[PDB]
Amino acid sequence: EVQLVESGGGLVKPGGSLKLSCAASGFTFSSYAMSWVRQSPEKRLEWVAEVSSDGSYAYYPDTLTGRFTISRDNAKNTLYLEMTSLRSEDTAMYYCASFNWDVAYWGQGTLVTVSAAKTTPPSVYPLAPGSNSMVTLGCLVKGYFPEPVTVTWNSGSLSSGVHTFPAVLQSDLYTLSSSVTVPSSPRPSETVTCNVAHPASSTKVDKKIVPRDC
Amino acid sequence: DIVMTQSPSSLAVSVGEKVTMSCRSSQSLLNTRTRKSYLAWFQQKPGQSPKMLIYWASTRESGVPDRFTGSGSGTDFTLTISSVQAEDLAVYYCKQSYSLYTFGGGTKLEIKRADAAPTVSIFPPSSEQLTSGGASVVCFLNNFYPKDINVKWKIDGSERQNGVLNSWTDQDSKDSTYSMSSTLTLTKDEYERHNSYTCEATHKTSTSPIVKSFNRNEC
Repeated sequence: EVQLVESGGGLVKPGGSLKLSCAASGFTFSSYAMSWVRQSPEKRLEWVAEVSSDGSYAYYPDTLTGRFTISRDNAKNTLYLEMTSLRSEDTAMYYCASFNWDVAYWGQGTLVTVSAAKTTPPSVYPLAPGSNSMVTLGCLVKGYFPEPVTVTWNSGSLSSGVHTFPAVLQSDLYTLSSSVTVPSSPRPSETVTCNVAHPASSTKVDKKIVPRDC
Repeated sequence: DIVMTQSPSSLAVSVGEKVTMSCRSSQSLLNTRTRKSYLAWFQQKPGQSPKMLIYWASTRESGVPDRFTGSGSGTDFTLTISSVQAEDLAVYYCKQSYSLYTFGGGTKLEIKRADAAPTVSIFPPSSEQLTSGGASVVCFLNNFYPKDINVKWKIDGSERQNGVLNSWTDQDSKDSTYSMSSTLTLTKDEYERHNSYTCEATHKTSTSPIVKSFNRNEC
């Protein structure tokens, strides 16, 4: 399968600079014109730049012309995107995209958060019973920045009965929850644990849900 | 640059309904000699990256269910779904490749289903969180429809509207239901000064509210 993995994204102070990169694989990358598309938090898709197969040509939307610079390396098979004077409105998910019908594919994207706030790892708290047919466990992932935070249950094994609610911004800090249901038979007999992850802080944490106290 | 426009912003249909979405371009995307319109249709499901469904106005990408078909030419295009399925939930963006590229604002396809009562759950603060001066009581109102709902907390028969935040998930791609968590955050202190913590959920599903509560570590 074809693969476009972008990286270099993350939190950046306004007026700052960032160089996004994209690793092409699964096809003859040098035989295709590659583009960079971005999605605002508001979910608006915006084409930012395209570079010809041979890299001898770049095209940008009047607007992005100047602060954004697309470049490629056919020997390395990677696509690059240089952003300058990074404003807050430049906060968005940046995708590596191929628009040719034969190789129409986009990467999973790299988030870019243009803010002055600081990176703070999340705090993972288990949401156990309290004081039935099915058991619904939780996991509070609070006080982190910036986005995102991926939550999986039991190494993802429990796909499904899982609900990971979107985060809420409170004082430059995001906090989200994640439920998960399993028959009453399983837990606590069988264990359930949520695997939280926070890339910006390289935080990898696991929290098993224990039957509280008593 | 060429501006693209898409409306309506939203659309709600029942599984099996035929839906059409319009997308307009600021200038003709038609190649006079071939009658080919450089207009494509992208679909983006929650959490996933956009994926090309149709290109050249009416050419379906390989492997794309045939209930998906696009038409139109020039500056007027339409994306038709003959039998909207639950998995079709997503935002469909239209893009022009006549001169550079331009995406449309996109139209959200929502699924209409039979009303469903939410399954509520109340969770007292973890000892860990208290061990830092934090009291977060979470409430899980899972898998319901429609989205509208009421959730209020009642600390000792008294209603609390301060220090509470709600979060709704995207509609489900299988059951098409919604889910929402309501959290009440008080300081480890402000939390101990009371004992009754209740979460009141009043969905259109029923007239009698769903009350799930607990008394301070009664256990």
